[PDB]
Amino acid sequence: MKYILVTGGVISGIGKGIIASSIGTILKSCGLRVTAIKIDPYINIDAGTFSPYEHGEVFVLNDGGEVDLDLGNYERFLDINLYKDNNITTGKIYQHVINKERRGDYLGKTVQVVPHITDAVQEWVMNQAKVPVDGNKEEPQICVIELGGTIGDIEGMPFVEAFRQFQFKAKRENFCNIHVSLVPQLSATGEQKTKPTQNSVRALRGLGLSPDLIVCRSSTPIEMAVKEKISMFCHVNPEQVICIHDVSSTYRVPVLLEEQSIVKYFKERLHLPILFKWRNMADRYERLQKICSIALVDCYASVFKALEHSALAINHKLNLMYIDSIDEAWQKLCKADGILVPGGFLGKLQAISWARTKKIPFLGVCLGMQLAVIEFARMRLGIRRTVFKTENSILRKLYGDVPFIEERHRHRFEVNPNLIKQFLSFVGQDVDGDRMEIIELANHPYFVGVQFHPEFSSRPMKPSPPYLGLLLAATGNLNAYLQ
Amino acid sequence: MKYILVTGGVISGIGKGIIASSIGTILKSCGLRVTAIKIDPYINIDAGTFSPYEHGEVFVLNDGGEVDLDLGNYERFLDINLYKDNNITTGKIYQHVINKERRGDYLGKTVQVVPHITDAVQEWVMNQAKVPVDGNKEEPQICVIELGGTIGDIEGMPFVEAFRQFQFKAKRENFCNIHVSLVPQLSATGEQKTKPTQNSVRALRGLGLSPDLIVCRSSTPIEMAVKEKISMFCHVNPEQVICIHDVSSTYRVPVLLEEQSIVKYFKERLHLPILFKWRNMADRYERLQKICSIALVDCYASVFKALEHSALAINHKLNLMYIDSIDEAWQKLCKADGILVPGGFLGKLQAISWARTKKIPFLGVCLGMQLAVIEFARMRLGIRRTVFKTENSILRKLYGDVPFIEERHRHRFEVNPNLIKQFLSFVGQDVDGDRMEIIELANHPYFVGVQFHPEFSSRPMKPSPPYLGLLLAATGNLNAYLQ
Amino acid sequence: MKYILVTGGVISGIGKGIIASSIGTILKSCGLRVTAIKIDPYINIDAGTFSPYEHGEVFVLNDGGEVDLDLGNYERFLDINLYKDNNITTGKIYQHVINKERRGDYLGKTVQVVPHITDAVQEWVMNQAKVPVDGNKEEPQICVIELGGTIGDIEGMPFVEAFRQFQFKAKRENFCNIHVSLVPQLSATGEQKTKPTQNSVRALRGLGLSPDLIVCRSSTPIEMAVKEKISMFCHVNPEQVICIHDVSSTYRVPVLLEEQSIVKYFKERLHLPILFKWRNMADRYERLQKICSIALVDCYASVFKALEHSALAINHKLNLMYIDSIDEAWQKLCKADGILVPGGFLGKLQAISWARTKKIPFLGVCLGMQLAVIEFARMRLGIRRTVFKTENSILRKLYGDVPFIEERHRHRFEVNPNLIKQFLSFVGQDVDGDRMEIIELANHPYFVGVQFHPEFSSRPMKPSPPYLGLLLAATGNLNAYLQ
Amino acid sequence: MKYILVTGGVISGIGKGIIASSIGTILKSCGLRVTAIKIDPYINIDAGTFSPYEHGEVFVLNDGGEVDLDLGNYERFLDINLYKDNNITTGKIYQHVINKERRGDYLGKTVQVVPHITDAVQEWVMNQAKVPVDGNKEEPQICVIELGGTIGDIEGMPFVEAFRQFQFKAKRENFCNIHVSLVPQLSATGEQKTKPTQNSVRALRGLGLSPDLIVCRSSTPIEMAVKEKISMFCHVNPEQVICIHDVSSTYRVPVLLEEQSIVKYFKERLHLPILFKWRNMADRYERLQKICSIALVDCYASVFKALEHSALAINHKLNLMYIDSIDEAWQKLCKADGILVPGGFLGKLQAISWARTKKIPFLGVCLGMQLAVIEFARMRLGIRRTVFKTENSILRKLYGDVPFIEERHRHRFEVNPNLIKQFLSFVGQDVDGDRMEIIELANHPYFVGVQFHPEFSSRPMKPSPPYLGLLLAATGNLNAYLQ
Ligand SMILES: CCOc1cncc(-c2ccc(C(=O)NC3(c4csc(NS(=O)(=O)C5CC5)n4)CC3)nc2)n1
Ligand SMILES: CCOc1cncc(-c2ccc(C(=O)NC3(c4csc(NS(=O)(=O)C5CC5)n4)CC3)nc2)n1
Ligand SMILES: NC(=O)CC[C@H](N)C(=O)O
Ligand SMILES: NC(=O)CC[C@H](N)C(=O)O
Ligand SMILES: NC(=O)CC[C@H](N)C(=O)O
Ligand SMILES: NC(=O)CC[C@H](N)C(=O)O
Ligand SMILES: [Mg+2]
Ligand SMILES: [Mg+2]
Ligand SMILES: [Mg+2]
Ligand SMILES: [Mg+2]
Repeated sequence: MKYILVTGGVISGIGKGIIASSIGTILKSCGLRVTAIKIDPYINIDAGTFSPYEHGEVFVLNDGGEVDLDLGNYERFLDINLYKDNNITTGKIYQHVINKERRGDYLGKTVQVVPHITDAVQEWVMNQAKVPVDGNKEEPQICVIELGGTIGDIEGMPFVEAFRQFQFKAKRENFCNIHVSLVPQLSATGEQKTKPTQNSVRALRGLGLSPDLIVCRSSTPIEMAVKEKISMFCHVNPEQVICIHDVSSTYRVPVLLEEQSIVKYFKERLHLPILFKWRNMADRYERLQKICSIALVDCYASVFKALEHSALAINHKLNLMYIDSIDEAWQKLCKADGILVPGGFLGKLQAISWARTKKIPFLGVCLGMQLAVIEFARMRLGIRRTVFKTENSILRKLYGDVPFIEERHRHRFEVNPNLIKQFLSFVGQDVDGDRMEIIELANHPYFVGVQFHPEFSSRPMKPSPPYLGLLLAATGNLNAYLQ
Repeated sequence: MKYILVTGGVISGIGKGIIASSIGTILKSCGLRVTAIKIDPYINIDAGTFSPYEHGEVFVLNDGGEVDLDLGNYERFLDINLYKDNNITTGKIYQHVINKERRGDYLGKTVQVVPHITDAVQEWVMNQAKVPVDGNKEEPQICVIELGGTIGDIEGMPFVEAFRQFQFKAKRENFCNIHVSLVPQLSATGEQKTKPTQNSVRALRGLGLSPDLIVCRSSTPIEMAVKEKISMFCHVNPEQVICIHDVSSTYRVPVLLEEQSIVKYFKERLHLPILFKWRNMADRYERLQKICSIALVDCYASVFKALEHSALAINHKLNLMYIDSIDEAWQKLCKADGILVPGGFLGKLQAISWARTKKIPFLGVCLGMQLAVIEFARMRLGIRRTVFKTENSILRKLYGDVPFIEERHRHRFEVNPNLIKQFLSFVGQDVDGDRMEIIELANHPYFVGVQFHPEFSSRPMKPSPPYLGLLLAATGNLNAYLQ
Repeated sequence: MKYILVTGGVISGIGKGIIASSIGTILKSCGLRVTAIKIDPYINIDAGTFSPYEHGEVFVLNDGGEVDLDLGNYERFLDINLYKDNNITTGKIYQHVINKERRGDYLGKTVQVVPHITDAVQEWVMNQAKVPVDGNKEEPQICVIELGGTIGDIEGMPFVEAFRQFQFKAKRENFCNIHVSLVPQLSATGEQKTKPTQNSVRALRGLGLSPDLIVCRSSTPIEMAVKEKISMFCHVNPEQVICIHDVSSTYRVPVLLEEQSIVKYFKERLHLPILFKWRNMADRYERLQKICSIALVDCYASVFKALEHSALAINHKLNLMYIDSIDEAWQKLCKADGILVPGGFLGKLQAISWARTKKIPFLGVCLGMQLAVIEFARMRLGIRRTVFKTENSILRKLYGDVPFIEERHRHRFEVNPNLIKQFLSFVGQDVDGDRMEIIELANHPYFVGVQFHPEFSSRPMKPSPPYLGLLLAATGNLNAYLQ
Repeated sequence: MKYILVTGGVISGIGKGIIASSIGTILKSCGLRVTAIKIDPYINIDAGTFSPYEHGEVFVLNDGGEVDLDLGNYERFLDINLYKDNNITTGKIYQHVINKERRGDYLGKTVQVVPHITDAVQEWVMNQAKVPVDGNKEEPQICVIELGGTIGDIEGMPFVEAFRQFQFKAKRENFCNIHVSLVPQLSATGEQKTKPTQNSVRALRGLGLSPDLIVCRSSTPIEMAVKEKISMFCHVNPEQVICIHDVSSTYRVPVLLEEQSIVKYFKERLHLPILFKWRNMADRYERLQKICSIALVDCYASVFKALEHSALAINHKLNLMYIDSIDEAWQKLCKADGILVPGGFLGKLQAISWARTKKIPFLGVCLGMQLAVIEFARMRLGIRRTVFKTENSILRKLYGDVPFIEERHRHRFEVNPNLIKQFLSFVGQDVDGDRMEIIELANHPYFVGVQFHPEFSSRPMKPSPPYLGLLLAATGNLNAYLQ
């Protein structure tokens, strides 16, 4: 397989996942099947224990893997459905090697980082790259590997040592390395400074990799004097120093990479047999004039992404108003064209009662369904089939008249079957008939609650129907859309 | 507690365990209760899976812990009985942190090397230092920590980062660091070279520790010009550059440290409220003239140590003749004053039949008992009580007429109770009466087989009685000793 | 002496010279005599060969030393007059050691970086610290050492190794180290990132120094979560993590350091026997409402500084309009309340003829005098005495009626004595009577040309009289000031 | 040109100069013209100020360059005559860059290590490689560059950064790097340890070079297990891990490199168009049985080398007896078959009077001529012509009847012309006729004194005639040789 490593310098928040997902959809537009793997140097096995404040939201995969949001970036850009072992962590690898040792698999030899941990990294990366992650059983051609962290962090040292070796245990034709680095710009002078990138490239080069591309992220476009310094002190040609500045949307980030000629570079380097939508969506986004104000009652990234897909599909700008549910909160809730009550693991019941009584559009997700059932009366993890109990339901029209949907669940509580006879219609259930998994309130333009998280299914080309329904309702257009 | 870290430079085989055990028995001679901990940066949990070729023999603790031989050095020097958690490994610590993560104990925070692994190291080192490892319930005063590896190995980086912090999270009065480094000597010139030590001290200093002592190990004593270079370039006073050269025995290594004044240094530095035997045993060893040639039919370190304790106790030099049992082997076996058949997990039966028929003294250990029972006819891990079935047995006289002994076992097979009635006397058994655990053959000066490993119980001050019995028999003196 | 090292991390432009000059005037306000030294790791001996585009302007000292502008920051803040050896460069030190070697002074020993270059650094820093740099012959108490560059640059490695040693070859009471580091703030999130500071502190700690203060420079004030990360990962208490954000003026930067409590820290640490103006000037600067627009026809730093001193002294804001003299340039020159033609080594004659014919206030400096003499008709380095040829001159009134002034020259051409009889009055000359060094044109509110650079004499408390005269004339107030 | 860099690891004394000179004479035997350059990271310009105790003897070049002894190794192996700029030092390069700065040659730009010092290294290495250093005006094909020091020393960092760049600013076909590293062997076990080499290769790889060959120097030949560890952890094939053990003579070191196949490696790598004497001389040296005991009254390396060339040419082993001239010294001087009084800058007169009165063979060099003239009565640097005053002189027969010789001088005193008329024959003089430069005493088998140092002219294939004459006289064979 062809491998593209993406390493970070200076600071992690520079958008490496957006770079990695961008070069993935570029190569996908060039007809190549692209896998992705994320390395997270954290010792946590899965993100199921994380707070959404730490590493952003917990993204859920079809197999029930709970991971950080950058796997959702890979899904949303590439239109792939990842498996849990496309997340590599230090915890997963050290536990593997430890469990191999206790089986005797290392044949009485001393286990140590080089070779055994570095070989575990290589074995994992070789094998999960070969796994069909598009719906085609046809084995992938490229695997993009985001090495999370910044090079120089001690946690990341096993992985760069593995990738150093993986150059030599492959071929140059089959392995390239992107370094994404910050070029800070001083407020006093406008002077863009190269010294972080120079020092970070020196560290990466000290660890036996080298930049095949340097990707400057910067506030303003980098001047030629700054690119000359980088190409000199980082020992890479001008064509190999790429600038991504602040732009309107993530839709524009692939387009900058075309304009900086990465496909010529990867064609030459990786010996490859080689957008429209990305320009169209970027150009749309810059030309949005109508506003939809949704009350949301990186902690809710896929939620926001799904709304913005939906918003762009109806040529509205989203004015997303985040509201802490313990609560100007009610002022925001007055100019709410829709209420979105997302998931979590009580004060949300304010907004649900408001939405119900004032007939303001409502989407409840997970907890929002449970609370809506409770309000009206006053782990199941990964992909499951939810069957519709009628065809007279708004979500069934939105999903295209299909008798069931398959969506990603993450919940440990459910509605009691014995109490549903006290009743708001329960419109979707599990195949067992026990759990109700979708509610719709009929005396309302759009008040639906779903047990599942349809966010994780959202992609720009196909907005999440429960989130689309909300934005259609919030602009009156639902009555048109179903007609 | 007071802590003494011992770090290695250049190469691991320089005797750091002998330095650490030496400064331990020095401080014990000064009346201080000394704990020891060994850090092994290997990812192996326990040494139970190791080949005796890799890391030397597998030493067995009373609690059933299977560890590398350097814990046996701590036991043999200090006369302490260690617990399995006095061995720290990367595997034990990473598995701890991983299992804490899966319990939720890190409260939805991202686990990473600093802090979480470094804190696990500190927590472990604080708590196992406080554990009474002498028979006194009186909590220890000093803990010697051998950091295995060489500083600069990637495996060791979590530990030095932990110890960097442990300086600051303690007091200077409570933490010192020994650096043991090679001073290589060129064959062409006799020139002793300081550059390895300078470079290794620079690495240690780059990792936020510093030498409080530099211990040069060297072939010849270091000249003053060499010590001046080290004290300049390593930024430490002349009194803090100690030389241990090649000497006769490990018995002399504490004595060099007295003569290089470490007790004055530790009194001043560690604010401490402060040998004979070590000189006596060293002086004896240099004056040994009689030879005992034992056929042994670092893989057998505690075995060799136990023989040399026994040999010194009868003022003989041991000419230990190692013989691969698949086999000049029979030439060695002809000048064998005793056969020692140690443990392992078939060709040994040559030497046992030889020993039986020619009346040459025999000690069989573990496998050697099983094979001796088999020859005459032609896991249970850690401390167990073995009871004697008579008082007319040579081992019972050797052990001082006691009705039982408590010795360290490591075996998964045993003699069949149903077949013992076919019978060589079975002299010791388990308390259950099922397993026979000691045999003696009566028509022989000394042919005993034991299931246990009495090596691990050997200390210079009290030689292992089965090994002593062998050397007494091999010199005729057994008939005198029992009389 | 007490020493304060100031090291940089991430990027050089963060204002380390302003930090170093700030802590200097703080300690001066506490009654201490403060020396300053700047280390520039460049191999250039002097700045006399530099372009003003590279390292900013060439600042000129009284002794004829041509240095970078940060020595001018030390003069302007502290009111000291530095000597050329208060600039240390790699070139000056390597040439010293080389010339010592060629004299035989190293006694046939091999010269190498440690010790000989590192000792040369220490010898220089010890001795130039002791030099009275205030007008008091009373030896200094503190020496602030700005280590230019960023720690991690190869050029700077001799100096940090010297300062590592200088800790130990002094006392902790006599040596502290400030680390100034960038905390970058992401545009997408507002998230302030600590990873550069953590990595730069790790480098500094790897080189055997440590931060006694960490000074974050940042766009916004740092949040407490960001300071907690820094105090944890950089192993320094919260009180030792100082935040300097973007503020109105350099006048406010000492005031932030008071408010972050550096005097308590230095009192405790350095065992010291311990502003108004800085607050007053900061508060004035923020309250400026009147504008003076001067046409200037970091390349002209002391010029801009001298104007802003003058502007603040008449409570006007300076709208400094820089104009490339080869040239909207004439649009700027129309709204010029004064023309300033600075020095350099032809198109400037446009602005001088304009200024002369339209009676718009003019200051010509060096080249501007020479060009003004030429227009009307159509090295001498460091402090020299210029004598006035009358008392009926505007500059003599401005300088306080004194018959001569002593100002800093830097010119290789001068007016021909034989041609002055063709004449615009020549008002000041050298003591030799040969060179005319000041001109005034009488038929004009203010058209003066001076050979010297009176910028380098400017300090906030005493604005440069030729620059003050310009701003008084540009606001009509000159007629009042002389009256 | 093709370039071969030779870097050191662990310790400098491992024989890198002998490796570099060996691969030079290998490639010379393959018909290639080989230049050599030595980098000495010392700041000393020339070795003229060195003590012979520090860096060994001061070797003198034809151009009057005074250098360390490793340039003499290049001359003695390759039969080249080096120029002073074939020695590169930090002092020579920093002074070059400094002097360029003061000429304005860097065009007002800031001088710093990268690029300017690194470019100076490259410029020097490119240009002195092209200089004909054989007597052929035909430009060289290979330049061997010994990088002195050990990689990891701060002094050497400019040079490895230069060579990192010089890979890329050349081609792989034109640049290879040898790493010479110590494999220490423990006395206790015979275990050969790879960890120094692994750590030193990691440092070299961190500095952006990599071993193309790893040359282990070792006491015993390295076992295959040790070479497997090195080829794994240093990431180089088995064929690229070469072992040079302790051997009889330097003559055998090329032969080991043939037997380890370096010519196949350099043919493949460097794309080259490709001994006897070295085997013959090695085999002779091992078979020497007759002894010649010379009293010498690395400080005298070329002297010892010249004696051993001479000794091998008459199939005697040299028993060189070094005697401190202030002085068992006279016991050595009794069994002296010849006295050698070398140069230096008084007690030597004991041995000269002894040699004269007892008719024991004498060679006086420089000071030894001056002292011999003084005893009988009781800078001029580099190549000069010395003319013979007769053909009835022993040195003229030894040098092959030639009327003059050209030999390397290094003296500041000479014999007074006015006093020679008081006279021992003065046999050779300068062309000016002023200085007497050779004496011979007639009433003696061999008592000659020379002003020059004929050591520096010695090569195995052509022994230095004054040193040959001594050893012939000391074995009676002079009377045969002249006949
Ligand atoms: C190297 C990165 O450099 C830069 C430079 N400048 C700006 C940004 C930037 C970063 C994040 C965002 C963002 O999150 N925007 C939103 C959105 C809608 S759709 C989607 N992404 S998506 O569904 O995964 C699929 C389409 C790809 N994002 C509205 C929420 N917008 C801009 N990134
Ligand atoms: C750690 C630095 O952090 C920050 C944070 N925020 C802002 C700044 C900042 C940097 C430079 C400037 C500046 O140059 N301002 C001017 C001026 C007038 S007088 C003088 N300096 S001076 O004469 O040497 C003597 C008084 C000290 N400067 C107008 C030209 N103003 C603000 N620096
Ligand atoms: N995913 C969620 O929103 C969780 C909802 C609720 N706490 C449950 O466990 O069902
Ligand atoms: N410790 C040993 O010598 C092992 C003996 C034998 N293999 C057993 O398991 O009993
Ligand atoms: N300092 C300057 O402005 C230089 C002016 C002019 N070039 C001279 O040398 O006199
Ligand atoms: N080269 C030497 O032996 C020096 C001899 C003597 N000191 C001189 O200067 O002539
Ligand atoms: Mg973070
Ligand atoms: Mg080993
Ligand atoms: Mg710069
Ligand atoms: Mg040396």
